[PDB]
Amino acid sequence: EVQLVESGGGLVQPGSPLKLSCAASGLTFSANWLNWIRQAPGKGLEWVASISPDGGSTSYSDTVKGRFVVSKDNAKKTGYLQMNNLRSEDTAMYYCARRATRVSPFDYWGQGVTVTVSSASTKGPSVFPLAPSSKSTSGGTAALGCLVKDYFPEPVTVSWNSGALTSGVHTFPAVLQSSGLYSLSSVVTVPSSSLGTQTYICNVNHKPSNTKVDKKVEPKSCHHHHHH
Amino acid sequence: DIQMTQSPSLLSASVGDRVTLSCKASQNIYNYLNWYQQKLGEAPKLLIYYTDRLQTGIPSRFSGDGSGSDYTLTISSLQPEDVATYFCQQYNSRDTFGAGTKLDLKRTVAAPSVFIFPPSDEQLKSGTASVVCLLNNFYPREAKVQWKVDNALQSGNSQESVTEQDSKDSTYSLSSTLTLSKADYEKHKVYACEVTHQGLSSPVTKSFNRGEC
Ligand SMILES: [Cl-]
Repeated sequence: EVQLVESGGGLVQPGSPLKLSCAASGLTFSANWLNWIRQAPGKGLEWVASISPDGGSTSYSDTVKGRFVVSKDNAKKTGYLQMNNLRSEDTAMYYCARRATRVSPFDYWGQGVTVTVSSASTKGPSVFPLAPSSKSTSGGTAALGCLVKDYFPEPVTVSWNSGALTSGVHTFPAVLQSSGLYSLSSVVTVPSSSLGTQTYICNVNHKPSNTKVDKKVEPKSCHHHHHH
Repeated sequence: DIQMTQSPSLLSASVGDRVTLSCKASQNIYNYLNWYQQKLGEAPKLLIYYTDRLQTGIPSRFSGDGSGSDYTLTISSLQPEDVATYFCQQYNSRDTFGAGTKLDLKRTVAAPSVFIFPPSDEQLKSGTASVVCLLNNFYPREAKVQWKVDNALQSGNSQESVTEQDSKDSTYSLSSTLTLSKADYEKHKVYACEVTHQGLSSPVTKSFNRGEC
């Protein structure tokens, strides 16, 4: 079955270049049109560029023409998007997508990677445990999580137990702190009976600062009839 | 260019209803229109292509229709997992997409489960105290969280955010964090978050004493 996987992205100074890649399996870009489409708040989805199956033909939107270059490596079954002289207007999540012909739909899409064009410095997240306790227990369910504080720019990616835990996970939209930095929380509800035997680890990825954090979240003893 | 206009921007319904989304092009596109569905954190997913052709693997309850400049997508019996944003895309001229229509559902009232988290030792060591209040799986979306320190109502030191609507139960969750410098934190004893919601007969309070864990 078909899969498109993109790589690259992060924070870049205006004027600087960045290159994205799109690796295909289950299909070859020798028989398909590779397209690039970008998404940003207030700008919905916006077609950026394409390269023909025979690779003889490239097309670009007015806004990126002359700065962006699409290419392929049929040996690698991989496509690329070289971005040059980036402007903040270029900030977006960039998707690769395939269509069999120019009148076919985009039936397969990459997962999206983010390109942020800014003069501001990147800042990696601090990751703090939100520990389960009597105070985060309700009936037979306990809540736990991670607080991801003081990062820039967006986004941060969070998984639990390397992706093996998805049920009952809630990763919230980031908030903007008065410092210009961002913060978000990710939480899970699990059986309270599971806290003594199960390990819970939040995997936090922030591409712009090249950081990957795994934080083990462990139970705390918060039950007191009398506070000393 | 040919510009696509989608209506309405926000569409509200309930499980089992018939929903019709609108897409109008600035000029004739001769049936060259595709429909995609996108959920938060995911790539767009093809639903309908060439006006009315159902993509393989997509539920029969999705259907497309239209001609000239005016198109529609119809979902015949809304399901909880249909909550998402829907985009149309023309490919007559150079590709353009509509700005999208977001679909949300009304369901029965569901009361939040409320949880509180004391600051981390790690964070306190850095000079800051964040207290987090979680409201899990409730409906409707409107929910008021109030921070009280030694039973005095706080303002200006908290931020909250709410999840997208859940794909299976159509509820929402809400996270609120109160943040104080460690010096301000060590000035008070009891930290409480107090929750009001349609599903709660009277306010629910979860609290802890600083330093207790
Ligand atoms: Cl004290």
